[PDB]
Amino acid sequence: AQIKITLVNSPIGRIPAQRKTVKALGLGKLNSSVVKEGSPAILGMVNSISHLVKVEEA
RNA sequence: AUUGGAGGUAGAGCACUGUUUGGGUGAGGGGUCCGUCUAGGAUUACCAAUCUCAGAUAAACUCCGAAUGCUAAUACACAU
Repeated sequence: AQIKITLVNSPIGRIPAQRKTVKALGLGKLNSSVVKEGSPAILGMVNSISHLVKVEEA
């Protein structure tokens, strides 16, 4: 499963344990779809951070 | 993200320290009279000496015991 990564919310107004995670995925402005790394357990990014990104199978 | 530990916090029940509701349990301590060789046997009365059974009760209760988080290694992702 190879998944690209989207956005639904600005990072303003959340935990820095969300800020640095979005930073770790490295998107910058919104919905710059980082077409990368659908390997699991950094699916913990897409699932711990699941309030934020549509799972888009790249 | 997984594994590894650690912490007793919240919660709870009471396992101890505290407080406490009943019910049972009882010397005794104050009410007949026999009665001050003579003490008493007493009547019931408040607690009934504990303990027993349910009922709780808490920051300085904890036989327990989280979820969270913190840390170690590993994994993957990055760039510090």
